[PDB]
Amino acid sequence: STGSATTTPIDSLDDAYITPVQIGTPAQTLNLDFDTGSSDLWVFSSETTASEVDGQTIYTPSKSTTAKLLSGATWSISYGDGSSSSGDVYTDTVSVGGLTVTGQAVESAKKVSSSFTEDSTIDGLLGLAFSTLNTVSPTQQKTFFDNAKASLDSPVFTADLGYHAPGTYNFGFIDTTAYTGSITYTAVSTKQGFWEWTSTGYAVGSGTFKSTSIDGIADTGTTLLYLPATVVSAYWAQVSGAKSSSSVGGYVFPCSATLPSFTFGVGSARIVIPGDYIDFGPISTGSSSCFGGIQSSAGIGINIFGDVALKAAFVVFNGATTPTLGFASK
Repeated sequence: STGSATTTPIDSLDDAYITPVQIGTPAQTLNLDFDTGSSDLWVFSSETTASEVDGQTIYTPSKSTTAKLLSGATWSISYGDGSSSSGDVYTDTVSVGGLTVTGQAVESAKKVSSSFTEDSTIDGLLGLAFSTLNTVSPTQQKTFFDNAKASLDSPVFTADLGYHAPGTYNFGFIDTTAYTGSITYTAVSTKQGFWEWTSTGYAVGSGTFKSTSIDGIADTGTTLLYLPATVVSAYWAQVSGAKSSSSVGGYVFPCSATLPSFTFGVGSARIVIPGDYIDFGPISTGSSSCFGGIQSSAGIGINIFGDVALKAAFVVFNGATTPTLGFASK
């Protein structure tokens, strides 16, 4: 089997991407944030505290003839941005772009934190990291990809995120028309539960490439590119007037600037992030100070190749017995 679904930016900045997902019988379609940095499929639901729902589409298990309560199971998760959610668990039929999993754990939110409530466009998350990170207790549950893998034509999914435009998640096949050149594969460590790999270095604009190992995670659920402070300083030093602002929370730059590109290494290959991809707009409405798309990881504990980086590439998440990551230009 295979599946193929379009993923769409939630706003004009590409702050996140939503993909339609069918849950239950008859289908209930919710728009989920596919997140290669986490491993829970959770949804706004009929059980969510009513004051914490503000425009989202909800899953109502009592209207699904295939929903079954997973007795005793609870979940609770906290994300790197400080947000969180928790609740109970059902199993139900879940389909993404024509690909169907029966018995998928659907984690129903009873509580969500304010940033979820405040984002009316995201109905939940669909985690695509390794199942060792799943938070269901006392019986840990598998991700959608893990459940589908054995049935797929090939044990892979691909992320093809657009810049200010829709893109595609495919399951079970590699669309050879979706990229240019060849795909360069690189080793993955699953020891922290992430799609963790080592970039071979970077360049700023037309500058020379610096060969240096950068361990980080491929995370579709993070908006920006978070890298070591030395790398980020070298980038923003090429932008007149750019500075790190403690009051804003990162590097800002004059909105009148033209930003240089940023290149990262994948083995001997190179992925080029155009300068425009690094512009996240005014810090507040009407301001002439703009927020940068490359930020320091110094306070996280891990480097994060988020959407800014991933949307410059066609990315293969290879779930073979020994997982690997593939990157191609497009």
